[PDB]
Amino acid sequence: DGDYVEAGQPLTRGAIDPHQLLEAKGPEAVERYLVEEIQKVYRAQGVKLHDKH
Amino acid sequence: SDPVRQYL
Amino acid sequence: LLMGVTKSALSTKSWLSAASFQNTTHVLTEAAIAGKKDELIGLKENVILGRLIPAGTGSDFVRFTQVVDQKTLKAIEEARKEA
Amino acid sequence: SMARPVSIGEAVGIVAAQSIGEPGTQLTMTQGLPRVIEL
Amino acid sequence: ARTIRIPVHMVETINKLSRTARQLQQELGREPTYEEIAEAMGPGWDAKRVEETLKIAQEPVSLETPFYGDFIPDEHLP
Amino acid sequence: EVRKVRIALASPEKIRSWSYGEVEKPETINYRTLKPERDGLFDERIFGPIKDYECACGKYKRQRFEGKVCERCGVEVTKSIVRRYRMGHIELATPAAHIWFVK
Amino acid sequence: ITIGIDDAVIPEEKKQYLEEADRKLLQIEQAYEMGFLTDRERYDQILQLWTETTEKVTQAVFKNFEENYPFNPLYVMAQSGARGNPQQIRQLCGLRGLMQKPSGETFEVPVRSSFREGLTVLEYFISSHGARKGGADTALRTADSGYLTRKLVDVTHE
Amino acid sequence: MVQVDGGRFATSDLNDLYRRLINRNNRLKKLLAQGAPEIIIRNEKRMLQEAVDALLDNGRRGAPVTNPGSDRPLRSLTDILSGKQGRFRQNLLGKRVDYSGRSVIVVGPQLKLHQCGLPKRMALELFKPFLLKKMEEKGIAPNVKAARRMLERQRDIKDEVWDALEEVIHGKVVLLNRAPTLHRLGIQAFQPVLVEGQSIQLHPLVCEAFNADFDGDQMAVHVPLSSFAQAEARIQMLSAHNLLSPASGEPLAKPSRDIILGL
Amino acid sequence: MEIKRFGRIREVIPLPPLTEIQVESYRRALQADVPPEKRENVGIQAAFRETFPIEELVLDFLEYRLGEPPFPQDECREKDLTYQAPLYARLQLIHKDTGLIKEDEVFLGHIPLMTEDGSFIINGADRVIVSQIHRSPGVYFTPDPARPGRYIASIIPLPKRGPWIDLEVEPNGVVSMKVNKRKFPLVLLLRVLGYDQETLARELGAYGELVQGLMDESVFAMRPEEALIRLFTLLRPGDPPKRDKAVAYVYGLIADPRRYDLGEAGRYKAEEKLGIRLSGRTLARFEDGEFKDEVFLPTLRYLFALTAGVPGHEVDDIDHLGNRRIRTVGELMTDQFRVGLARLARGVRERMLMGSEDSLTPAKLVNSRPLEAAIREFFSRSQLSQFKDETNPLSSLRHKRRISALGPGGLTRERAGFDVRDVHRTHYGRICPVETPEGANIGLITSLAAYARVDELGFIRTPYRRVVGGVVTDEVVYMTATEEDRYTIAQANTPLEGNRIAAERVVARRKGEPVIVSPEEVEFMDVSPKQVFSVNTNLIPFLEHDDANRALMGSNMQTQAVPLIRAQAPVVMTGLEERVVRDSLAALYAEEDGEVAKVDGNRIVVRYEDGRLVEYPLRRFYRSNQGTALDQRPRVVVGQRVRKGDLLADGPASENGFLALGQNVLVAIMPFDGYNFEDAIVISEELLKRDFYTSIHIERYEIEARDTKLGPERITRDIPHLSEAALRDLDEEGVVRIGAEVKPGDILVGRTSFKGESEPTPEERLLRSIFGEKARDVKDTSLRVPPGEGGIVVRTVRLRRGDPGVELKPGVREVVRVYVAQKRKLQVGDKLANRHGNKGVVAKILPVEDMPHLPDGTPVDVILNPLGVPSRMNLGQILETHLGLAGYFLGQRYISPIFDGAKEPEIKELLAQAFEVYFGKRKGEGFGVDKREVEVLRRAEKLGLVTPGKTPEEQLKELFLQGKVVLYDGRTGEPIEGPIVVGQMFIMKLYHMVEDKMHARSTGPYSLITQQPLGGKAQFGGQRFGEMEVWALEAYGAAHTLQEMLTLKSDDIEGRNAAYEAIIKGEDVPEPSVPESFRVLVKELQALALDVQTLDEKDNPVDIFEGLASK
Amino acid sequence: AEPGIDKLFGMVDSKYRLTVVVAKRAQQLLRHGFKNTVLEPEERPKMQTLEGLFDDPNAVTWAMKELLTGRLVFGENLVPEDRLQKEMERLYPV
DNA sequence: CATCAGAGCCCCAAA
DNA sequence: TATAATGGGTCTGATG
RNA sequence: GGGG
Ligand SMILES: [Mg+2]
Ligand SMILES: [Zn+2]
Repeated sequence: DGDYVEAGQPLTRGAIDPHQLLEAKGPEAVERYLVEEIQKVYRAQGVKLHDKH
Repeated sequence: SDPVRQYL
Repeated sequence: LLMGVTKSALSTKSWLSAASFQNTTHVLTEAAIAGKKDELIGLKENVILGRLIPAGTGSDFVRFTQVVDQKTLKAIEEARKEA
Repeated sequence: SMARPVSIGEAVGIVAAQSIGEPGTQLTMTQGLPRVIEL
Repeated sequence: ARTIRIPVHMVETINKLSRTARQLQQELGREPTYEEIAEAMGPGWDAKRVEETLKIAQEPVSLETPFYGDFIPDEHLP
Repeated sequence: EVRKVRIALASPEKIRSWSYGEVEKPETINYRTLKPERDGLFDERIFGPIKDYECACGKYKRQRFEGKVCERCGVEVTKSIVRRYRMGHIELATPAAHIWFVK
Repeated sequence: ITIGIDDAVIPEEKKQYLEEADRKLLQIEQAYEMGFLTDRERYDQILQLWTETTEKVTQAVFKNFEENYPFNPLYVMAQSGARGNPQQIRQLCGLRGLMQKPSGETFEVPVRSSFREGLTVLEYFISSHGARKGGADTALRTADSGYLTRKLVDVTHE
Repeated sequence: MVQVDGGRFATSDLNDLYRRLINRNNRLKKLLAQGAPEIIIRNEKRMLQEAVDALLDNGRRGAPVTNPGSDRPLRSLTDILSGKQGRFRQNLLGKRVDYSGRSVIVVGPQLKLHQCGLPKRMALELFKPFLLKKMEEKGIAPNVKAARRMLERQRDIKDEVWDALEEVIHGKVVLLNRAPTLHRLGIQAFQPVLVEGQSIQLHPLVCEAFNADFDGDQMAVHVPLSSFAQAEARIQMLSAHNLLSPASGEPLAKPSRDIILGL
Repeated sequence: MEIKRFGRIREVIPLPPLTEIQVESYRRALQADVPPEKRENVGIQAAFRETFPIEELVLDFLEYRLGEPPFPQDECREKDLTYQAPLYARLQLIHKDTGLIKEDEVFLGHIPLMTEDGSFIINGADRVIVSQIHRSPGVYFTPDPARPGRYIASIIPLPKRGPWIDLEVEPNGVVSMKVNKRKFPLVLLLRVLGYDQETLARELGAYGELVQGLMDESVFAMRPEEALIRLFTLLRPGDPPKRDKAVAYVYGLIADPRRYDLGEAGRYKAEEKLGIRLSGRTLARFEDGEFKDEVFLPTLRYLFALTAGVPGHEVDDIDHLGNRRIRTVGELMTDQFRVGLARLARGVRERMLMGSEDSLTPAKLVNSRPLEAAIREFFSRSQLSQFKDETNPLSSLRHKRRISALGPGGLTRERAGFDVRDVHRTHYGRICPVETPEGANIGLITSLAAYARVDELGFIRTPYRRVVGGVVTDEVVYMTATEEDRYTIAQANTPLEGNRIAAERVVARRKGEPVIVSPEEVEFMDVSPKQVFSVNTNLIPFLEHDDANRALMGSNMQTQAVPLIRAQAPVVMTGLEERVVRDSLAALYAEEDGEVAKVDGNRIVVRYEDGRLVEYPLRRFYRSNQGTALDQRPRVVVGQRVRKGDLLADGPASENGFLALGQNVLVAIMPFDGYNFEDAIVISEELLKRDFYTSIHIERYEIEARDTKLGPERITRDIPHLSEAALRDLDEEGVVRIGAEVKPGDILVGRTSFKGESEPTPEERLLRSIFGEKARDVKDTSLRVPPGEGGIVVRTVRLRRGDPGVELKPGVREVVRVYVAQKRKLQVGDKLANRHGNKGVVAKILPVEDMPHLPDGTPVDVILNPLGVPSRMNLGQILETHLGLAGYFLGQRYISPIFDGAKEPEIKELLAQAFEVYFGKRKGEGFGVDKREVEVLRRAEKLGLVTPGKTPEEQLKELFLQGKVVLYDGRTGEPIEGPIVVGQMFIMKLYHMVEDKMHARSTGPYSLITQQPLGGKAQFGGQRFGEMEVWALEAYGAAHTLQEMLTLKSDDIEGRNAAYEAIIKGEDVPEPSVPESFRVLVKELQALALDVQTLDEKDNPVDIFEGLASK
Repeated sequence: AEPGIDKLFGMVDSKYRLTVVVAKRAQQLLRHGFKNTVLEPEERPKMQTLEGLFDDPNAVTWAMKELLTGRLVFGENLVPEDRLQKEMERLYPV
């Protein structure tokens, strides 16, 4: 309660809609989210996949 | 939408 | 704008690329109406035409490289020294 | 694949797609691939 | 009705062979041989002309029949 | 050298520019001779010779005759490869809408 | 290096860990027939118990190998990364574990046997629902991976 | 419209979609000249439309037209162009190819990293044109067309023929491919080592990239023709030149199974 | 030899006739061995009693009869004919205006007959009709997924005999009805039955939310006929609500036992679920003047009371094996028979109102054709009519007990999800949980459990023994998955002191779920562990020690065991290897007691006790569908006293009556220099010496000589432009002699054909006139051996137009068939496997001197790799080897029942006895212990295998009890540093052999339109370089290698011709031109009115047709 | 691995320019029957026939060996196209 | 809330 | 060529 | 319908 949020910071838990993120926080924010959120899946399986791909 | 039924 | 890979794949400049992917008719009707010229920039475009792809040995950066020995490079140097 | 600066002409895009796709078969548990597709 | 157009009188004869052969089959308990058909067809009909009439009465098969065309080698171009 | 590949709409005029003849009959090939029926879907009069450098009725049968159209049968003497390249056309009584642009 | 049936060394600590579970299990069934615990509470307590038991015998399987049989073929093939992982080795020597119902929820009764001791038909059958579900899943999924790879080649090829 | 073995005829579907249209067009030209009523002409014009639409994209609107006595929709122009079985994907982005074969793969522990075991029987057909020219140049036959007659009966083939093939394949590589090709290392170049027998011999270290074991897997062989194709295969696609994964950067050719067990 | 057998479970009833699911279904469908009066109204009969009578003149059906087959089974296989029977039908044409009756027996064509083993011969090829599994007809209540609180009622009838009807209760509180994708208040339909608002509150009445939420007033204000005309308009926009056009359509849709049919099972199900009696297999009827209801209100009453909490109301599990039923061969065929009988009835009504309404016999009023077609169609084009799998006797036996959920009336590969492929708790005892494909079809194709039997309604039943109090009866009871769910069923191995349950706590099931219960509460006990699995799965010894994923592969690979000439049954069996040979009918037994008269390689003769001398001829070396050689060898000698059911001849893959899919080889589990790597297998060259893993294979080559408009083809010996060396093995006529070795390129049948206007082109005429000879009329078109084929000619068959009893298809003169055999030894590439899922390709064949041998000089046969065991988790092969080790020295074979076999103690006891034979002879034969055996023992001691401080004898025995032995490297003589597991294993040679798969092409056939190479080895095809392989070359940046793949090596007609001429001349390949498949793309776009243009950089069009397309 | 591949990758800025150089030079040799080779007889690649040691027919093998020596110069715009095809057809007849 | 377009690769024998 | 005959027989996601 |  009474905390300080960024424009585009999750308030509920769960996945973020990247289109709501693009409008709120912009291109770089979305590109960061997509790369990290995808990598979270491959790392879980034990797949070393370089980010640049 | 059915040619036979239309002509009939 | 943010598009998924399918919508982004179909929205590309090359109709040869998009037609060969998905929604073949939709891609072709809108292309024909607009009289789209495909510049053959990507790889699928050149694979459909059977051209040397613009990558690897095909890249324009390395495709024109010439080879010549010194016993020959210097044999053509003198014939082009006087007239 | 060579631990050195990439050569000009490398079909980077295609490599990136094969790199992301090949591990795809072994993705169990949106949780798992479905989540990769959702992104 | 035929992808290979047949003169309307020849169609009449092809149909006639058909109605005749079915008649025979229905009073023989089996499919009639070419001889039995030439017999019923009447005078001027030998087994040879029954066979030849069926040979030209054969309608073409589709190349896209699940594909059947994939197994046909092109003989024309060297 | 090829460098671009344009795609656009063919006018009825151009669709006739390509065409080598009008297919007037639904006939395919002759049931006796197995040869292409006249003004049918496989007529050599239109789409070209079936045999390399030879007209239908065999009047001209060699490459000493290239581009000549036989007067008895009306078939050009050229490479029979053109049967893959030569367009024909059907002149419609009334116009019909191209379904791709409707649906 | 060979594989003999005796190389699936059943750790002596197994009998104990089962006994401790059969009694910790009999206490959570008191609370259930005594009304203390609800049905959701019972199921969740039992499942936490046996996954915890499973970890205890997998430790025991590997500790028994390292301390006593450091050159046991199964241990050596797993340790070196030549073949097998802890959970497969656990199924050869310790116990099979808990198996899935067709729906997706766990069975409350676990397969107590290992492949060395040999499963009962009902143990063998209960485990069939899980195997079959993984094969179906592996099949319907291979299709979507391929489709995904094609979209990716198609968006990046240039 | 071609005659098959059995003398029977096999015809493309497009002809029956054209005959459909030409009948309806011709009957319309006749119905117009004969001044038929409105209800008749409009019914004919509708059918003419519906014939044009079965020819360009059969099934899109209304019922798909079908040859009688079979529920198979006829193969319209659209159907030919599109889908996985369509023209683009099945014939332009991927073709079948000459100078290629497949066979069962078998482990070849004795192979150098850049090598594979290629059955001499496969190598003969795959390099057949090369083998003819070499046979004429040595003298094992007098003209290339006689040499091809020699290799046509398995008995007529002599011993010096197999020594000619060895001269032929010298220094040149062949491509090995296992399906599915999930990444570029599904195709790798190899110096072929001629072997008796039927099976292809694979190097144990390349089995991980191919995901090939020996429970029955087969692999495709491909012969790079041109000097350019040979140069690309030997420099860029040689197994020994591709040791690190392109995705992670980690080693791909690396000890596994028995190799690790021994060490 | 001695056959020790383990197991303490006493199996009462034995396995049922394993092919009855086929044999019984069809015999019941046909009833040819039943006198017409006595026929029940089912199958073929029921079809006739549904299509007839025909109401115009009224034609009627009296009886049918089946004749005797025109040709014997062997003669149908031989002549490519269908083994079938003539079908006649006695009909009578009753003129419903005069009363005239002309009767006659009309020929309706032939019906294919099922052979003794439950298979079919369609066009001389054996075929099997795979049973289908589908959702049972009946009423089903399933919960709404969009609306958690409400449910949905569904009324499913038999496939293509009625529409699916759904009764969703829309957001509004009156109940809706969705039929044929329309929707409308069920209120209107209910009025048509004659329902009055009082009978809704009176019959229903209890849910004023629903009983009274359904009754709407605008609908009730109209008579049963007034509403029947309202709904006929709510479902056919266009037809004019006539009161004889509405009662014709609706009656036929819902009340007519000719278009709508709840099956005989659908009746029972709906009766039980709703607790009513259904008079007919149909939802409504037309009685006394109007429509009387039967199902609509019972259903509605149930659906409502299950939006409360009313007893008995429960949703249905549509995957329960009480709600899914099997459609056997009889029902599958009868359904196509009912379809080809309704078309014949259509042509009857069309001839009955045009012709001569009084001049009509039944004969010229019935055209069989639409019935011959439908039947011929089910057997040749159906997805359930499969080319028979007769690789070995077990292949066909498994094929016939297979169950498919796909096909006409079932699912579709893409139409099926997770729910249908799951193992349902009710599969237990009915559908094997292991037997199923790996891959796309997983869970869609399955196998009938061993003791399972399909009942008359089509539900699978499994046997259970009755427990009363604590006494188990020998009484057996077959149950459906619905009956089963009412009982606590104990497990098969529950301890029994005689007929009493010996145990205080017994392991049971209650509605599939596992429960620990006391013997008081036990009602039924399992009959055996065999009743839970398939037949293949029941053939895997030590199954209880194997991972399911690997037991599946071992089940399926048995179907692929090629019959071997020295085949032998496994050393470790499960006790089914005899019933399988018996029921597959590949072997030959004694009909009654008697003595054997003569015995020969061709025939056996048996002087039976009845005096009658019977002569059984023996299938000798007949080609099967997959080309394995089916061959029956004699197993009795002249004068042998044979009792009833005694073995007279072994079938293929049979040894003295036991299934013999492979061989018992001496195996050694140990890495071997890499030739063992990743599942490959190493084998001793000794196996080829004693012709182990050698199998015969027969291939048939066929050629036609037909009439042409250019001349007649001729099967001559006079082939042009040839030499006598090429024709040396051809007879007078031009056919290769029986017994000749043919290799690739060899002529099998000489043939000539005339050429066309290809009548030698001048540069050819000039060549021939130079060489003296003159161009010949005909050309060589003979049948040659294809690449990689060959063998010994064993039979030739000539059939000509004109010879007696033969007539070919139109235009064909003669047809010749040449059968070539090849004795196939094992070779590098051939695939082997055991019953546990261990499969591998022979990678190396070592000479006997390199094989790892035992200390007494015995070399091993096979060298498997231990790395294939831990991850796979198929330890059954490990036990199989240990018990195989004992049997090697004791000279025994064991029967170890599934889940009830030999256990480790027992095995150790045999190994100890065996150690005496392996080592006991040694220590009296004048030999002590070996130096290197001691060295190995020094390392075994460090490995915790042996007890320190015991003599070498006690320590070797300790290793022997663990199955390990001392093993010497054959290349060095030094011992393998450790003791290695060695013993006998049963391994099969699988149908996948390199000789079948090796293929290579330089150039060959191209495809008609694309000009790309044909596919397939049979077409001498090219390999497909698909999308992913192009991606691979792109990723390598191999531009020129790819370009050559897309042009020169495929469809660049210019470049591909020019490339070849450069390579035979020694010139580097030319730069490619345009692929012909792109020109086809351009032209197919012009065909769509689209103008494609290839341009330069100055946007000026570039012609890729080289001027051949413009005028 | 190809003999000295690591040094060849060191000679070029992109690995694909190495393949182009090797391929074009390999073709320069095949068209001129190896007359233009910058190797001495002792350097010449050989293959062991049944008869004996003979020149390696594989021109690509030569191109690489020749490349390592340093007796080959490569680069974009060194000499006009056909000015080169003229004075090499002259120096080494076909 | 309806309509349309997608739904992995290569190989075999059959038809 | 002339009785009369007159209306048929799954599964998800994107876009209007 | 099998293979991987
Ligand atoms: Mg594999
Ligand atoms: Zn002419």
